[PDB]
Amino acid sequence: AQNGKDLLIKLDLQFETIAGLRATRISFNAETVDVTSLESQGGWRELLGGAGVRSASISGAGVFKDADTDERARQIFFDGEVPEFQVIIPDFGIVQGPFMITSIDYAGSHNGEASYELAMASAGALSFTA
Amino acid sequence: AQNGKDLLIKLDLQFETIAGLRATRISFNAETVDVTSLESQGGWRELLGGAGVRSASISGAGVFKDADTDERARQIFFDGEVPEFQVIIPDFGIVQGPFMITSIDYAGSHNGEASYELAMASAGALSFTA
Amino acid sequence: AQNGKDLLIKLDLQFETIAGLRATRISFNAETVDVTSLESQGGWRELLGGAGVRSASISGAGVFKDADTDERARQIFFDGEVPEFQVIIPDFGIVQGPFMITSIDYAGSHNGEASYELAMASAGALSFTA
Amino acid sequence: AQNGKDLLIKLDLQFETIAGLRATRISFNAETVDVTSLESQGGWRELLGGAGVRSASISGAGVFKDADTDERARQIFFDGEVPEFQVIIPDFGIVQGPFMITSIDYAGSHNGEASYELAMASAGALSFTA
Amino acid sequence: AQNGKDLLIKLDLQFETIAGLRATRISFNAETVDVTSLESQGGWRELLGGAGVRSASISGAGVFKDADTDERARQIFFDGEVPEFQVIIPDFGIVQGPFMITSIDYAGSHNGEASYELAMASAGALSFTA
Amino acid sequence: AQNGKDLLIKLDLQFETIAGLRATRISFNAETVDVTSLESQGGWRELLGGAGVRSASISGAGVFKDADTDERARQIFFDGEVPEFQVIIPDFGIVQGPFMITSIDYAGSHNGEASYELAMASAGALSFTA
Amino acid sequence: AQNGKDLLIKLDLQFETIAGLRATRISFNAETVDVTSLESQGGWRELLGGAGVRSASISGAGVFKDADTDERARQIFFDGEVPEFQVIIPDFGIVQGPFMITSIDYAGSHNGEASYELAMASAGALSFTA
Amino acid sequence: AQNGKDLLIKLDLQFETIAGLRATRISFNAETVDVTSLESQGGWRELLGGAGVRSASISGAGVFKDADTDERARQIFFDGEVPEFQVIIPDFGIVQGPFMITSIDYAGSHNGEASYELAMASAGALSFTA
Amino acid sequence: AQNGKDLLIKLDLQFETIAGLRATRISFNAETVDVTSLESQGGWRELLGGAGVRSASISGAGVFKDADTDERARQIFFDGEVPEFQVIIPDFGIVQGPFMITSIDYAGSHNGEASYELAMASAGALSFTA
Amino acid sequence: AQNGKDLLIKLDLQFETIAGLRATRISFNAETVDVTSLESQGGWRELLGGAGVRSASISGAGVFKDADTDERARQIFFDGEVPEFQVIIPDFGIVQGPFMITSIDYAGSHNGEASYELAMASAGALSFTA
Amino acid sequence: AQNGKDLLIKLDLQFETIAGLRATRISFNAETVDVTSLESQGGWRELLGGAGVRSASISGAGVFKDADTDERARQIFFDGEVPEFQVIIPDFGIVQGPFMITSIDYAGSHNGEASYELAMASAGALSFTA
Amino acid sequence: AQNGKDLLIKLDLQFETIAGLRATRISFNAETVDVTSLESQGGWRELLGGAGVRSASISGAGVFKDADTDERARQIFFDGEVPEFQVIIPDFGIVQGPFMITSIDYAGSHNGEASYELAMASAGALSFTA
Repeated sequence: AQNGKDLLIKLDLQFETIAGLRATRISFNAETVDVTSLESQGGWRELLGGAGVRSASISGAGVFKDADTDERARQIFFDGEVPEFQVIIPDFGIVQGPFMITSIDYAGSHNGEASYELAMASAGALSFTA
Repeated sequence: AQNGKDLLIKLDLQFETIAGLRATRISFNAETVDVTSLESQGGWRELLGGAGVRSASISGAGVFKDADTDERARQIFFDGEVPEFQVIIPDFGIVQGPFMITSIDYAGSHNGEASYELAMASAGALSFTA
Repeated sequence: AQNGKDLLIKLDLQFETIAGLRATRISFNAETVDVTSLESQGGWRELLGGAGVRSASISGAGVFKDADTDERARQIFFDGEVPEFQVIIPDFGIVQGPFMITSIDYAGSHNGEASYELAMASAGALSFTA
Repeated sequence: AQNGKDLLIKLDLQFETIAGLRATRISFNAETVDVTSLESQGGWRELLGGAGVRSASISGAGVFKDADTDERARQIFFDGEVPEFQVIIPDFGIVQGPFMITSIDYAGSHNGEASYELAMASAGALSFTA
Repeated sequence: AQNGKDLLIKLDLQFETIAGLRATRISFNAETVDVTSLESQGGWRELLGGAGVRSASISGAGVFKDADTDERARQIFFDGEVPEFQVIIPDFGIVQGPFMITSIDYAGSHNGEASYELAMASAGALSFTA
Repeated sequence: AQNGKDLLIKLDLQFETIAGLRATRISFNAETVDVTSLESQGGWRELLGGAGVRSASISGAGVFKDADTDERARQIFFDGEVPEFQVIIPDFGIVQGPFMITSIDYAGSHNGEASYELAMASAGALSFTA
Repeated sequence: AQNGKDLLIKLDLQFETIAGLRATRISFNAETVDVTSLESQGGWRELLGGAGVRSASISGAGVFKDADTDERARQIFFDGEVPEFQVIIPDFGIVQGPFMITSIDYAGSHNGEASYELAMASAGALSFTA
Repeated sequence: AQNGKDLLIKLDLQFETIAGLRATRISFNAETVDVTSLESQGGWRELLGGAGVRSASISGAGVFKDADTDERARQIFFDGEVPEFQVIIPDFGIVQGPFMITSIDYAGSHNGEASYELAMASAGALSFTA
Repeated sequence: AQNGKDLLIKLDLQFETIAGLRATRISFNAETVDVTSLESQGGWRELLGGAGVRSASISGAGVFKDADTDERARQIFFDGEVPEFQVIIPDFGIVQGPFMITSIDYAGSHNGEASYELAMASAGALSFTA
Repeated sequence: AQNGKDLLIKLDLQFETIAGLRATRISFNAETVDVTSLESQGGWRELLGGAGVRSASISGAGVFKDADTDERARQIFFDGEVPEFQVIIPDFGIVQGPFMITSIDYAGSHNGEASYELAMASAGALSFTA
Repeated sequence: AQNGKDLLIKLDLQFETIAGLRATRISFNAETVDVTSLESQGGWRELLGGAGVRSASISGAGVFKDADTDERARQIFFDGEVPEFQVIIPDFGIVQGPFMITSIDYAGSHNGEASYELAMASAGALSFTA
Repeated sequence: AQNGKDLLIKLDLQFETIAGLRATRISFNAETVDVTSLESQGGWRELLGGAGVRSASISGAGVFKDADTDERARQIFFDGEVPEFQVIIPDFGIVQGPFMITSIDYAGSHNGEASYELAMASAGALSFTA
């Protein structure tokens, strides 16, 4: 078993995690390049595999606590960059990829928190430190 | 931690917040200009970053209490303008952007309130007072 | 605070509200005419404002109680007209717009009411009595 | 107030209601023929009204009890017809329209009923008996 | 009233029902061939009726209990056929139609069942035994 | 009855199941090649059957426990392959198909687990060991 | 001080109290329409007041003594009506409201009485004679 | 006053009461179909009345004495039926309704009786012999 | 020590306590806005504090003695208001808040009193006179 | 009359009762499949009867005396089985059903017994030996 | 053995216990983050442990004696804070945690005391002085 | 018969029982994975058995006497672990399972003891020494 407190996204400025990090989710994708020739041993769909583009997307939720890493993401959004982002998996290790800052949003209610979602997507080739 | 009572949207007439402000949510966006060349170190999707257009959208909910700032939004809608709007983040600061008044709606039930949603979207270059 | 019992939609025949008026909701819109030139001080989306068309839509729910104003809406639907409709906001005032009768529906169950939704949309220039 | 037990859909064979009639809902529509000229007193959307086509749709739910009127709907579906259907509104009166039998479905579970939905749509000019 | 235990889908091999048959639902359709001429006594939509194609779709849910009729459906899927399927309605009778085996799926959790959905659709002319 | 603990997806490296396997679901498909000629004994839709392509999709949920089979799926994703995957059905048997690793995602919260979904789709002709 | 023997519920047939009236309890309600705007002088919850629906419920206990007023309540239950009911408060006065007969129950033991509870709820606008 | 020994539930086989009948309680219900329109003379809740479904439930307690009427209830439970049940009210009269045998339970202790509860609920239209 | 006879709720008409005041209980609340970030020095739950809404509720029991202050509460209920209410704490002092009259109920038995409960809840910002 | 000492639950190993059997209670259930069509002679709820699933639950209390039948229940719980259980009714006879061992619990105090509850529920079709 | 007079809750102003402290109860919690993988040596539920959030709640009862520490809690409630609270365990030691003042209530009867409950909950990381 | 003084819960540090152990109760559970197919010989509910997850929960009450095993549980709670716990059944034997320390609470009154409840739940696979 691995603690959900262990997997951490973190910005550059040298890497530090953001403050409100209530729920985060790295999500990989591939578009499944269908190569269905007429011949196929039972009429099954055949796929190519390595031809497909592959992606990554980070969706971080949290409560707005002011930190320099939280101010950094605003500066990354206004001065639109694609810097290095890094996401630990507990016992796998970090990812250390270039991402962008696709859509952030700050929210607040009459009774609750200052909360924020932070949605990111892949911008380059990723890595894995094991 | 930051109080959700602190983040406030406010109209011009000089800036004052609207009356029913039950839930508000500034939401930024970027359309992620995909620049996927054939070469990429693992077949990863590459992104450009700063080429993407960037936006902002404000969705304010609340209960209809008559105020001059609430009458102002009706006047902003009928006389269709794009005036300056300003949204505080608690410990970041204000935004102070030109927005429009994209869609408002007043609602009432047989037993509940006169309530209203107020949806806005970005209309120009934004700012940040820190 | 304003009572939800106060905001009232009403038909012409001279104006009278309909019988079952369980939940009603005037909803305004504008389509946000995007004018995004290449220049923009941070790559922000610029909007025009007053060029956008603007609309209104009324969605009234209620229980079927037979009234002359309820029979009027059937006559407005079959003899398809766009007469004047009027919606009070409690402390703002009336709207007094020409609408049509876009979609109505009567519903009933084995145990419940004869209920109806009544969906309307803008058909002309609106007003505001303050 | 009007009882939901009063509003009844009924088939021809002379008119009789179907057996399982748990929830029924006549639903009218019009497609809102937008006539938005450049001139309009506040930039409001103008509509034409009577040019729009108008429709009706009946969605009847119920439990499968075998009746001749329930067998009739199967015969109306296989021998595809558009016969006269009639829906009472409690204190308005009947509708008496030609409809078709667009989609029916029979359902059953390991523990529950033999249930059925019966979806109809308008096929001609409707009426109103007052 | 009719028991939901009575309505049964069944495969050929001679007809036998499948093992896990938790919830099943035959669903008929017609696409409603709109014939809306300019003339129509109130501007009502006119429909043709018998010109529309008509269909049937069976969605059977259940828990995976191994039976020869359950193995048959796998053989019907891999060796893609359109054999005769038969669905009883309690007091109507059987349907006895040619269907295909459009999409099946087996599912299991860490604590629950081996469950399966079985989705079918019409493949020919249907029948009714009364 | 069959235990949901019995149906197991498993990777190659020789086959071993993955660690967190909270909910898994093989899902087959066929696109239903509609062959609707003008003649049909009641206007019923006719289908061809064996002409349709047929597919399979595996959606595995689970909690991130580090295993070599869990590291294998990351290596299958970055070095994009279409290796053999194998899914037991309790009393049917295995499937043993070539699949790809279409989209995986790792997720974690401030209080919960390191969890992951693992979505796969068919890449070749499948099998069945009975 | 006021005698509990004085407060009396009574049916119409002209008003007479029921026979076994061991314990009776009129109970009023309001659902407290919460209008909590973001501003509030100490973060206190603000309420609207008059927007809330208001109700009444009568729970009468007693021993089954046969009377015409006791037979009346059975006739009110089977022929489901909402007639006028009247409840005296000793020195306030009567209420004289339309109620329904929501749930009655007759009970008896091997040694005790024929007893009954009689639960009623508001059905219209109430009154007060002072 | 009426003796609690007089009110008797009784099964069919011709009607005979069950043996252990320590405490019995017929209980009627109606779900109170709320029809609360926006207009109401003091904001009072309005109710419809006759639209509500109405029910009956019998809860019989007693000590297990073997009788043919006690064996009958076991046969009614295993061979699940909805036969006629009849409950006398002392000076009102019988009820004579179709009920089912919803939940029975036999209980015994190391020192006490063989006791049983017998819970029934309405299954059809009831009656009243006066 | 402080006498329970000292703490007194009182209505406006100028403030006077109600007659039967057998047991009274002001009760304050806050909904505890949970702000649990992933970081926390032992995994402890962190809370925000001042963001939570805060309330007050008064539950007064007593015997119905007719007084003008007791008639006032009936008038406050029928003419639904939110007037000022005031509750002394013996050596703290008064509260002097706006409340509503949420649910009152009058009760009487065949042998006991005319008794009443009186339940109130906060409607505005409260105070404290020290 | 029947002795509570006579009704006995008993395990298989051939059937023997457990040691501490202070209070035991077989409890049957049915979920009452509501079939309420719009028509019903007085608006009464109609029920289907035999469509409902039916269950059984055994709750045995007792003091922990070590017996092989008491050790058997621990072995039935750890090696999770659904073996045959048998419950005598004094003059009815046995039940002889397959049950599971849903929840057991051992309890002891500083002064009292080693006591245990043993809760079981139905797992198959039951019987009755008369 | 340890005296219940020894365990004491105490406020800051430097720490002093409150006056009426009739019954007090610190209560800790953890939400038990269920990590139940499909594999488990007997089908047992597996738990993670340290991932769960952990809490504390203090419920203090007492009689209202006016003290500065009792006035402090009112000031902590109106000026909503989360100050340090401290609870001795007799021979363990203090806790010294930040709590809030979630719900207090003052109560009094016609014959008894001015009594109060004081309910608190954890607001931060706690401690232990041993 | 078995003494309640014999069944003992005990912590690790090697195993020792806690000091105040006034009432303790191991409680096992299984969630009863319902596998109710449409076929069942009398419409009885069928269950699977071994698919259900199985649990254990320990609720220990006692008076706070300071011991190293009592200090251990505080250390187990703050440093959140899931160590081995062991519960003797008198003549069965020990259990020896991994549990967590889900919720403890210390309580004291103005006249009584320092008392504590200690609630635990299963965290892994259990055992049985016979």
